[PDB]
Amino acid sequence: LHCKRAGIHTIKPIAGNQEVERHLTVDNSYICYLWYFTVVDVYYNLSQIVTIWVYDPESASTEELIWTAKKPSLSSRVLTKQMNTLGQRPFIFTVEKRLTYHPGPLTSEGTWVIHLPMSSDDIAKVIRGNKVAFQDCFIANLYFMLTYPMTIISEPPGYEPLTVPPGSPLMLSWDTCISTFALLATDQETFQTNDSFQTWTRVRAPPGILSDAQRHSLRDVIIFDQGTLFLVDGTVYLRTEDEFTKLDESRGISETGILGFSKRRWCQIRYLYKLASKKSILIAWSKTTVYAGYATFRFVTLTDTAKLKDFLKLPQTDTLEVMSVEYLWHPLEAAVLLSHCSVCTTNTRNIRIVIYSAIFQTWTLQDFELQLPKEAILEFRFLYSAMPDIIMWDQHHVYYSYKNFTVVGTISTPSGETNLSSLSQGSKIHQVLTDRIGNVVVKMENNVMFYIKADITEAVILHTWVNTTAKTVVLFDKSFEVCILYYNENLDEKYQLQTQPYPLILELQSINKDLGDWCPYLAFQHNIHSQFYHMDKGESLTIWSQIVYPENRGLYIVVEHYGSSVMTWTQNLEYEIASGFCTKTMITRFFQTTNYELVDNYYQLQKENTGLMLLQFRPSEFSRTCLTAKPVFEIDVGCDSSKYIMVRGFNKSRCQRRDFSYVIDKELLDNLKV
Amino acid sequence: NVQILMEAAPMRSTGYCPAEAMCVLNWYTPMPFKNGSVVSSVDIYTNGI
Amino acid sequence: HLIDVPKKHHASRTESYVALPPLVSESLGFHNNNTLAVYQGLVYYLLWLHSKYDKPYADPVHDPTWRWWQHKTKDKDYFFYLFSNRLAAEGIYINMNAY
Amino acid sequence: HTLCRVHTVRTGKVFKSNIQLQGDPLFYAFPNTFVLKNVCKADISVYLGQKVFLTIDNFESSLLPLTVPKSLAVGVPSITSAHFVSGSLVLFVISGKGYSYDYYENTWRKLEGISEPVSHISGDVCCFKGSFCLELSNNLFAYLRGGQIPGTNIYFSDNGGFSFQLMNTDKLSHLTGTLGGIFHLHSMSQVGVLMVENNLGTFHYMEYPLNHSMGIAFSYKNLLEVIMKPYQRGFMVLWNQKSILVSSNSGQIVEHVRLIDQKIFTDLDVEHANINIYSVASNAYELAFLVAEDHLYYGSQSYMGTYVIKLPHQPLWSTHTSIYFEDIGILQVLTPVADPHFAAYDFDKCTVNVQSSLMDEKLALQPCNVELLESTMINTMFTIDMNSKLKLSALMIPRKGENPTPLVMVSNPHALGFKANLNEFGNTFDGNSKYKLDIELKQQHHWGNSDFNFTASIKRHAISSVTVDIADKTLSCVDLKPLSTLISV
Amino acid sequence: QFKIIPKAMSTFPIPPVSMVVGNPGLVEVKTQGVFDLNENYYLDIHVSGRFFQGSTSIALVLWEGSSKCYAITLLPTIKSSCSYLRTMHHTPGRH
Amino acid sequence: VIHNKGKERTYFSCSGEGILTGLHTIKLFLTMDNLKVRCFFRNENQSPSKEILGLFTSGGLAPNMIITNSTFYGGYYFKLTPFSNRLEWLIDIPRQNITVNTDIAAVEQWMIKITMHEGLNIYDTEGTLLDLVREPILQWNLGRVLTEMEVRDLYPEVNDIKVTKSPCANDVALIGFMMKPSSNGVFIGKTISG
Amino acid sequence: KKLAIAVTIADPECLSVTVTQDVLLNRNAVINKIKVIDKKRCSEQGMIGRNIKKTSMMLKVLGAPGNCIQRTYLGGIIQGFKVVPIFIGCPPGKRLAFD
Ligand SMILES: *[C@@H]1O[C@H](CO)[C@@H](O[C@@H]2O[C@H](CO)[C@@H](O[C@@H]3O[C@H](CO[C@@H]4O[C@H](CO)[C@@H](O)[C@H](O[C@@H]5O[C@H](CO)[C@@H](O)[C@H](O)[C@@H]5O)[C@@H]4O)[C@@H](O)[C@H](O[C@@H]4O[C@H](CO)[C@@H](O)[C@H](O)[C@@H]4O[C@@H]4O[C@H](CO)[C@@H](O)[C@H](O)[C@@H]4O)[C@@H]3O)[C@H](O)[C@H]2NC(C)=O)[C@H](O)[C@H]1NC(C)=O
Ligand SMILES: *[C@@H]1O[C@H](CO)[C@@H](O[C@@H]2O[C@H](CO)[C@@H](O[C@@H]3O[C@H](CO[C@@H]4O[C@H](CO[C@@H]5O[C@H](CO)[C@@H](O)[C@H](O)[C@@H]5O)[C@@H](O)[C@H](O[C@@H]5O[C@H](CO)[C@@H](O)[C@H](O)[C@@H]5O)[C@@H]4O)[C@@H](O)[C@H](O[C@@H]4O[C@H](CO)[C@@H](O)[C@H](O)[C@@H]4O)[C@@H]3O)[C@H](O)[C@H]2NC(C)=O)[C@H](O)[C@H]1NC(C)=O
Ligand SMILES: *[C@@H]1O[C@H](CO)[C@@H](O[C@@H]2O[C@H](CO)[C@@H](O[C@@H]3O[C@H](CO)[C@@H](O)[C@H](O)[C@@H]3O)[C@H](O)[C@H]2NC(C)=O)[C@H](O)[C@H]1NC(C)=O
Ligand SMILES: *[C@@H]1O[C@H](CO)[C@@H](O[C@@H]2O[C@H](CO)[C@@H](O[C@@H]3O[C@H](CO)[C@@H](O)[C@H](O)[C@@H]3O)[C@H](O)[C@H]2NC(C)=O)[C@H](O)[C@H]1NC(C)=O
Ligand SMILES: *[C@@H]1O[C@H](CO)[C@@H](O[C@@H]2O[C@H](CO)[C@@H](O[C@@H]3O[C@H](CO)[C@@H](O)[C@H](O)[C@@H]3O)[C@H](O)[C@H]2NC(C)=O)[C@H](O)[C@H]1NC(C)=O
Ligand SMILES: *[C@@H]1O[C@H](CO)[C@@H](O[C@@H]2O[C@H](CO)[C@@H](O)[C@H](O)[C@H]2NC(C)=O)[C@H](O)[C@H]1NC(C)=O
Ligand SMILES: *[C@@H]1O[C@H](CO)[C@@H](O)[C@H](O)[C@H]1NC(C)=O
Ligand SMILES: *[C@@H]1O[C@H](CO)[C@@H](O)[C@H](O)[C@H]1NC(C)=O
Repeated sequence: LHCKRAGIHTIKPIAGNQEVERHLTVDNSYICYLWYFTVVDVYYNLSQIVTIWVYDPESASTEELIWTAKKPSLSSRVLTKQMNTLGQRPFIFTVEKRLTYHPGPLTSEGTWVIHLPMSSDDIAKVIRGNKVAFQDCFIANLYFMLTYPMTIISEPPGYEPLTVPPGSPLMLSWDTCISTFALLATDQETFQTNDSFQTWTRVRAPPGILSDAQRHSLRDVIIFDQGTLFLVDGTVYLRTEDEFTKLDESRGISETGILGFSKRRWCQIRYLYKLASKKSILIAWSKTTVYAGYATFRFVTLTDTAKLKDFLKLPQTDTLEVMSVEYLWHPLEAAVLLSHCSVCTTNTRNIRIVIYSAIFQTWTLQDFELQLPKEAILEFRFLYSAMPDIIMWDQHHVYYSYKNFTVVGTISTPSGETNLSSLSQGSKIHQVLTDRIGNVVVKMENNVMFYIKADITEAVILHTWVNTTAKTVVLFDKSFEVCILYYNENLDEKYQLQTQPYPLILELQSINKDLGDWCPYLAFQHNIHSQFYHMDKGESLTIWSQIVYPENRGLYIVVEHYGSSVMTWTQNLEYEIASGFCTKTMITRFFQTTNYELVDNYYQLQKENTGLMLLQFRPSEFSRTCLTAKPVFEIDVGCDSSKYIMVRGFNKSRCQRRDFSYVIDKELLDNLKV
Repeated sequence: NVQILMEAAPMRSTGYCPAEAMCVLNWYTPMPFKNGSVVSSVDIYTNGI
Repeated sequence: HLIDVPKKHHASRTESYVALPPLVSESLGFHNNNTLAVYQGLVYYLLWLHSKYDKPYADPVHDPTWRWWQHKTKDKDYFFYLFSNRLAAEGIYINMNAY
Repeated sequence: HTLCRVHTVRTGKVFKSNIQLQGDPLFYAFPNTFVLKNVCKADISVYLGQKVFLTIDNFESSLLPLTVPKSLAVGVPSITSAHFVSGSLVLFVISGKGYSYDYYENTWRKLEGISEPVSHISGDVCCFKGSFCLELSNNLFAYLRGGQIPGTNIYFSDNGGFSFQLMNTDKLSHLTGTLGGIFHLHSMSQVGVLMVENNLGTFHYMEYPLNHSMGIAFSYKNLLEVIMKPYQRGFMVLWNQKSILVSSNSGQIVEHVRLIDQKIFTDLDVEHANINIYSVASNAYELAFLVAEDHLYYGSQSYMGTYVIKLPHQPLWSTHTSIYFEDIGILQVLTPVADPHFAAYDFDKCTVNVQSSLMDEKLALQPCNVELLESTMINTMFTIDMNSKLKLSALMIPRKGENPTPLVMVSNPHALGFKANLNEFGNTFDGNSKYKLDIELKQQHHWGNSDFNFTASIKRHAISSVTVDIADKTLSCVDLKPLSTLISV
Repeated sequence: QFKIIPKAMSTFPIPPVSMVVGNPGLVEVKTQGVFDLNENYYLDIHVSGRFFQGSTSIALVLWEGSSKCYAITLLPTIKSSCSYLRTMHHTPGRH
Repeated sequence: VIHNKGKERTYFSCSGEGILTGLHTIKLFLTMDNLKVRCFFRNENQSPSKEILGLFTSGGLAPNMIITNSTFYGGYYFKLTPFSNRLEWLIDIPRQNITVNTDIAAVEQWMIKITMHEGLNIYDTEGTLLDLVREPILQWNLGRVLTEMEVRDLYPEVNDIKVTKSPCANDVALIGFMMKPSSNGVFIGKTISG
Repeated sequence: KKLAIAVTIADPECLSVTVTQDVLLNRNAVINKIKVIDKKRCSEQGMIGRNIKKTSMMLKVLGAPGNCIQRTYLGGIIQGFKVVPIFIGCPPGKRLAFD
């Protein structure tokens, strides 16, 4: 299908049965072409070499569309040299720290070569260029990530496969910082991939370690760079490229008790690296005890249920249990779901949340008023927000807690059934995916998908896109777009795992065109270009933001803070009305105003006014059809332990010498040999 | 490259002139040329009145 | 709008001279043969001064016409007195800031 | 649907927590319900109704009722008038005796200066950082409304609210009638009294500028409640069960209120329209009142009278509600709901977005006639000494079609003279012309444009407020607030 | 100096003010006129005498302006005399 | 200062109480006594009011009167006075502040502009002021003055009308009657207020 | 996507062209600051006109030329597209002199 006139177009396949019609929105754009890069890693110099050219997605080769190319095609080469003649050059710009890298001249084949350090601290990068157009067409910037290459395991012959129980839905877990490195557990095999499942390598176990029945009861998996963790029948096993050693009491876990484990979900790499202290990378739970796994895979018990029973003033001899633990967006905090019986003898149980703070090593009890039956199992996740806002599900429903545990309830359809099994032919919830922008996708084992927006209660049932019997999963590509992965055995081993993208935004726009919702503001801009701000005694932070909205619907910019308040704000506001649009422009400044001169307990006051806090900016009222990403950042006060002083002309080891020894006497404040 | 800006001076044409003061009347200015060139652009406009 | 633009003459690197005609004390305001001849002579001398400023010795002041109007500008007011009251020359007032 | 969507706030009831109140509860002494808002510490507020709630937050969480700990014999615990002094202290008037309450601690203090039973405590609060108006917020008056002036005792204090000493009766010897209030009118640096000689009432001033003077008399059926606008511009609102009046001056002219309907205005008499007002909320520039037959009126109060319109219908009145201005252009209806299962009160809130609600086609209000009004004279306060002058500036962009007339006014024209120039420079990218207006201010005597009856002394200090406003601003110009500042000579 | 602000489409190349001088023989008039970004027009006029000798009128007319405008034609008068306020004084210094 | 910005209302009504004229404009006459003029703010209520005046004299705002000529500009300030007793604004100017000469010559009229503030001109109202002791034509007696009902019987004989101006100051025209030859007499009427 | 300003350099190894953007939504304004700098190559020391290298830069709004006509009195003008010639060498009108 081709067309040139813009707008919305209604397309429909007329067939024997009833097929729904779809509205596709097409708009004119002056951005047409794209960047393509290929990396190579050299470890002797600890560096990366990237090669970049320009390609057009309409007239490209087949390889350049699936990211498997090494040499530019004829169209890409000709386009690259034509845009080089007009004066276009790409440069790579690191995001966390603002350093730029420039290319050399164009080589014999169309290729710009840029050299780059290996960082592991600033892994987010953009690749950009000048404002040079070819024939009224631009090139779009490209966002990407790269770190040290991560090796996937190899397979020795004679090993045995590890499977999920028969008939159970296949599961997937990926790395928290760099995606396209994931492990998928199925009913017949376990796969691991260094890309988005283009090439894959199986994961197996040495003979004799586990029984055949045990090999078919894998409950959960988790994936790190060092190795993989399996939860086989309530026992945690560790698979590394060397051995398949089983965790026991010698490493701080119990046997045949473990119910689950979890890792971090948001890539807070910068604060974790700059912390200069190794913290936990995993948390496990066994229905009566939470454990906090550090690196090298050994851990001490975090908390038993008796201490929490003492904390919650409970009248003792009560059935108090744990069901899930998650790492929220605060980098040094955890949350745990607490199931409470209340003199039992019924099927109804209370669900509460207890928050554990590691900086202060304390516990807090929150506001939850949720009753649930015994049979329900719960899984909850934290959204991209400074404040704790959870999305929780129990394989028939989805409950929500928004705006600091005030807006708590059940997510419902516009009809109001509130049961997602009745709209999905009686199938249970299989997967829930959150993202940075704020959109959640709920997928059942029937392969039907619902959509939720954060801070929005109503759900939207999306149109059917995939079959009923297909064995699928949902994942993310190199960018943060959704992709559906089809798995089918009885094939030629080259098509057992096929990935196709899912255009979620277009389907949402079609649904909205059917419905008729709208975004109440025209625009919301800010200058928060980062996530981690650090500042010393004598500095302040200036944050700028602006809303442009229709004529007199009274809006404003809500600033929300979480953590320890150690600062002050001053906000200045400007209001303008022009051409039927109002504009509200706000500048806010963060500063500290304490004096340490001639005071007692200088170090105690210095410690009392240090730490981190979290801020988020958002518009006053918003709904769907708003593609704004809500800015969330953190400010820490304290020294980074990487800044110091040096006298000029001096250095550690530019001047080579040997050992010295000398005696000093009669001039100290008797005989010193040093 | 050189510019020169001038203002044209009125002058009466010598003829019969049946009337007393005014008759055929024109505006005159010198034509200056410098050594090293053969091409001159001459832009005429009004003084605003 | 094309705003914040550099100056035309400075960017294109052109020198510019101004030469206005000498005034007349005739009641109607017309010129004649001799007044136009004086205009031609003054414009010629201005261009000759421009072309003769290629001297390799630096003068204290720019604007080569400074060498022209230096020994005569000490008594400009007197000249005006002779022209306003019509007691001078052919009723021609040769200004000094006009060339 | 329209107006508000209700939302309940309740916390602290997650488990079986045993919390119980202790002592005799506090209740208001009038049928109406009020929300008194502290000026700069805007989070702290007091809801006075059938039960009294003192909140440190913006009426978030659940609040236990304020209670008297019975260590001191208050008798019947009825609050008649509350005030906020500078600090962490609030002043109540219970059973004719003044009391102070600290809400950061739990300390009650008995005010010992007052001897005769009083019924109202009045005073002004400045909230600019410094030590000048920290002293200005320490002069407090204590009086009994409805007493006979020859005979009754009026108290005053200058040390915040620690000790109350008696104020001499020689000043009010010639004044006859029943008093309806004595006020520290810091707008004109005066002390005003409100006299009720007959069914009409009037204001009498004390200090030498207009000493032994009077204002234009107004009707005084029954008693009245007087509300000061909190920016020392002199604006006053006087309201009771069956009337409402607005004083644009410092009490010199007290007039009625207009009402807008189908772009014609009519004077609004409460009694003749057969309505009863229940709650009144007052911002720096705005006014709003809720009428007991489920009605909400919103009005802009300024010079050249006030304009009050009727907002669209919504069932807000529930025997306990009270409006309070959460923010400029954001009204809030707050209703406490009891709970005996946990012995605590949770809250129901509507946030009314008045700017959007003033956009219906049924009302059809012509939009804002000024596009931009901006200055940097609102952040701080200014001082003038003798033989010195100061300059202020403001930038105004008007609408594409209309022709609005700016105006600068002074609270105290006896001790503050100004000259304002408005000149045009440049114009914006659309084509509208920017206007810059600069005001030069100095002492009124040095200008020379006043009689000896008007200048009123030069050896004493005074305070005044300078206001830049638009004379013919319409309604629905909610966010384009007029500029005002405090200038101390 | 005068400024002209347009309420509708203006004449961009052509200056919108046409000026005539009644007696060009006694008065020397030099005008400058420029346009602005929003097509506002700024013009300034310098007026001096010619020699020792009357009066004249200078007329600025908005030719494209309508006949319902309040002010279309501006007519300053220039007199080549001395004002009634032009005298000479001698301060004696004793006061 | 914009010429066609738009003036459509007359906010002020000022009178000198010496000679009454049409209320639609403000015409003032200067004699050997002081020019003493009382002015008030005209609104939807055309009568004077003690409320709007007290509203204006509480922000330090008093009217200003600008007298202008073909060669002269002068400003005169009303005094700020308590609103306790008055109803209208009042100002008296000695004659010597405007003109010091008292001879008979050709003197122009003056244009008067009343406003609430000078630089921040908000409520402008226009009018005229005429000198009476220096006007040449007003010193003479033209002829015998016809009373009423002596000009009403003149109406069926009139055939045409003529007017004059006295170029320097208008509003002092003479209106002359051209009549049928059945009647006899030179008939000229005089105006002082246009 | 909607309103873009694009540049184009001839011989881009001797000229650096950069564009800075600013956007105001209520006023409907987009300010574009275009800075052209020399890259210190592509000429040699000479005499006024002996070492002049002629380049250019083209500046266009995307989609503009041919469709946008500014209509004034006495005609209309094609807009949205400009070609600027640039002469890199040493400019005429510079001398050295004995102080
Ligand atoms: C528009 O409207 C304005 C309104 O003001 C009008 O302005 C007025 O124009 C008048 C011209 O007709 C001006 O009159 C001139 O006044 C001169 C003296 O001015 C003095 O100024 C002093 C400081 O301000 C002031 O103190 C003084 O006060 C007076 O002094 C008199 C003594 O001179 C005295 O009698 C008065 O009682 C009063 O105390 C003055 O105001 C005069 O010199 C001038 O010409 C004289 O005229 C008289 C009588 O005709 C004659 O006897 C005398 O000789 C002068 O004639 C000539 O004087 C010049 C010097 O100026 C000599 O060189 C000659 O040889 C002659 O002798 C005239 O009267 C008036 O001042 C001015 N008002 C203001 C406020 O500026 C405009 O003219 C109007 N415009 C139009 C177009 O109509
Ligand atoms: C419910 O919905 C599910 C979702 O679709 C259904 O799952 C489907 O099951 C089918 C069988 O059960 C699968 O069909 C098989 O597909 C194999 C794929 O082979 C390769 O296919 C790609 C692309 O496939 C199609 O291409 C067209 C082209 O326009 C697309 O438009 C279309 O959308 C679809 O994607 C081809 O491009 C390949 O050709 C070559 O690929 C090379 C890459 O390796 C490339 O380099 C080269 O240049 C060529 O392009 C392949 O053709 C077929 O091969 C299977 O056919 C069999 O193949 C074997 C081996 O070749 C033959 O020996 C044999 O005779 C037979 O031909 C088979 O058709 C289907 O893929 C799968 N859906 C998806 C999305 O994976 C489910 O079945 C549904 N359930 C019910 C009950 O209906
Ligand atoms: C870190 O070490 C690597 C080791 O490979 C360095 O890569 C090498 O860089 C040199 C220098 O450019 C390359 O040599 C020459 O490069 C030019 C580029 O124009 C090319 O034209 C020549 O033909 C020649 O190759 C060399 O090829 C390259 N190595 C490889 C394998 O490509 C890298 O430069 C080092 N980085 C830093 C910052 O020191
Ligand atoms: C988001 O919601 C949480 C949950 O209510 C808020 O935490 C609450 O914070 C207040 C103030 O810090 C705590 O009040 C405490 O009261 C005791 C006396 O009762 C006092 O001694 C303490 O000093 C403190 O003031 C309250 O306990 C706490 N709630 C819980 C469950 O811990 C939080 O403030 C909310 N966030 C925002 C931005 O409003
Ligand atoms: C082009 O360049 C030539 C050469 O400089 C200029 O011609 C020269 O002009 C000067 C003065 O106009 C002549 O000097 C005079 O020569 C006469 C005749 O001998 C003598 O009587 C004077 O005392 C004075 O020396 C000079 O001879 C003449 N050169 C030649 C070769 O004829 C010419 O003016 C330049 N063109 C323009 C348009 O300026
Ligand atoms: C304040 O003093 C002024 C003085 O000018 C009083 O003005 C009076 O005005 C009337 C009418 O113009 C005159 O008849 C009086 O003679 C003036 N009084 C004096 C003392 O000259 C003004 O009335 C006074 N105001 C008050 C309230 O006393
Ligand atoms: C009080 O007012 C009278 C006039 O009403 C005045 O004479 C007296 O001086 C004033 N006294 C004071 C103290 O202001
Ligand atoms: C008239 O002039 C005198 C002398 O300067 C001045 O005192 C007086 O105030 C003036 N009159 C007015 C009304 O300004």
